[PDB]
Amino acid sequence: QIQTNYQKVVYKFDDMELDEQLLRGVFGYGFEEPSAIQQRAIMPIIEGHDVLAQAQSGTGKTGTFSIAALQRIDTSVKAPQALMLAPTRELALQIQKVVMALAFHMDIKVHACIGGTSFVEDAEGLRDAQIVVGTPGRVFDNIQRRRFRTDKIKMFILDEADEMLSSGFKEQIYQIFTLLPPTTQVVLLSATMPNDVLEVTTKFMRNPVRILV
Repeated sequence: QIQTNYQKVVYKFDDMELDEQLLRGVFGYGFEEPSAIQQRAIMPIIEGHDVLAQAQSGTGKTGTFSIAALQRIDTSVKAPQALMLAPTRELALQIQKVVMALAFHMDIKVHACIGGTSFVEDAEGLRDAQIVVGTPGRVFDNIQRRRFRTDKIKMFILDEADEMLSSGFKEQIYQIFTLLPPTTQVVLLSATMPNDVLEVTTKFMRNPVRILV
């Protein structure tokens, strides 16, 4: 069914060497055993590889990168380390809901960079929030406004990449790449793999792990 260039599969969260607090979040949220994409996509992300994974919206996909990002987060460092992008505010808010639930036993702040936030709450949340989830436009407007510190960023997650691009966010996304440290891990999830998505993959990914179909 699935196709990957990564040859290690993990069928139980207990074998992923997750952080104790994180593991409690995973079971506490209702996760029992990893889904098919999770058994294949979680460890490569946790490990630093750029990742291209074809997956439809849902508890499996979102869990994949939310679980993986929380594991890479250094709880002490109170600054953005992971940046998640989603097609819309609602999708962004949903990701926040999930990540915060998986992080219920960890000291981690998740700020949503979307529309409706005054310049105040925006700057206060973006400063010490180790995980920032939002939409291309709001996120870029903040950087172009110099209200988003990216020097501590480690990973860049593009959720539902095909929908983001089909919405005319290529420019924001591309410009966002430039404002991130060269060393940042890149993760892209998309239900479909159209030209535009492949383009971004070859453009910003370094011999990435590929989980197709």
